[PDB]
Amino acid sequence: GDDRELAILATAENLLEDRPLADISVDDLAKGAGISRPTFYFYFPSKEAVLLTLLDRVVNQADMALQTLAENPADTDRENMWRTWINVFFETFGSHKAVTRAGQAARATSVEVAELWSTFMQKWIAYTAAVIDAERDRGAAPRTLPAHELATALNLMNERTLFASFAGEQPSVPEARVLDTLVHIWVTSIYGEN
Amino acid sequence: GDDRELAILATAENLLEDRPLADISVDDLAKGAGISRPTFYFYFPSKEAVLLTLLDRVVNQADMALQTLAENPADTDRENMWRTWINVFFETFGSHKAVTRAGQAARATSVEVAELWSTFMQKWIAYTAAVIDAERDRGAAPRTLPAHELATALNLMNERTLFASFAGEQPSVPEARVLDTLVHIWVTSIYGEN
Repeated sequence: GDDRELAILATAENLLEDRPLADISVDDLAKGAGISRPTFYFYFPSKEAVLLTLLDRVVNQADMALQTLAENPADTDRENMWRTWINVFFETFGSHKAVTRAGQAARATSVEVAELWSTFMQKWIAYTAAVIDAERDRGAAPRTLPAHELATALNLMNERTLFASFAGEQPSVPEARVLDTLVHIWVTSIYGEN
Repeated sequence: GDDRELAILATAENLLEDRPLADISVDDLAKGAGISRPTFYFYFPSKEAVLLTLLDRVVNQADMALQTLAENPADTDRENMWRTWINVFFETFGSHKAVTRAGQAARATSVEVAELWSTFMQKWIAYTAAVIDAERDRGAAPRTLPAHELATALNLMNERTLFASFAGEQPSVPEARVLDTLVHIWVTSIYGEN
């Protein structure tokens, strides 16, 4: 069973590179996976449910990598620490642009997609705030904005900026400049006096 | 003619407070405006076209206010200058939350909405970069990131952060804290050494 599910998921990710989910049919997905339409419906209720699963897989991948990072002793310098951290988002989502793009669009129409994304964001925002607090506690960063509010805006910047870059949106930061850009804003706003 | 158009537009904005565009019908819009369905279709081809016009009106309102600001002699202090500037976006879009929310959703499905927003963003990003350049030229700010790339990320942060706040998204910065948050990030990233 898991093999057919995997093939449906691989097909959907391949087709999402070429067109939106609205222009991909259940027949398209079934054909690509080498199954019939009713066999498709045994594994997934809808093509939307397929996207939800793909998004869950990509988000889980980012989460697992961020968890490994958090578990290693911190950084080398503070700037490099944050670069390595933001890089996990850049590489994970940038390696699944089609799913990322589709998932972002789906948040507006799907409560499940919206909740999946919200849970992920809340977790890594809370982590970011805890890190900022610890930096302040050790005298490495000044006590400026409430850490959770600062953490929220910075992560939301990362979300919008990375996703615009991946998609080549007009306007966007070039993908090759996006890491340096975000890192600068993080380091200045976290460690800068104000 | 302009009166009936105005009434259609007022109705659409009122109904968008309560439900998405997908749950508002042409009959809903016609009834609210005191017109028939075919009279509606004389003024607008679709309910989507109604949203496009509403979004155009709100965006133009922000643009006109930003143009007035740009035309006045600059600031008092640098932080206050940026606060007053970002405030135009906060007040203009925050005074039309329903249309803002609907328009953001529509970017994914409408090339016209996507182009309207892109033109606006490109203009005020270019303006922001020009201001950063001038600050550097006068020795008020250090030459760090390329000004246009920095300007792009900061404006994209503002977009995502304001719109999440307006909508009470989880996660979001509280609406009452959003200005202070964005201003801090702008001032530190623009004027901070790095």
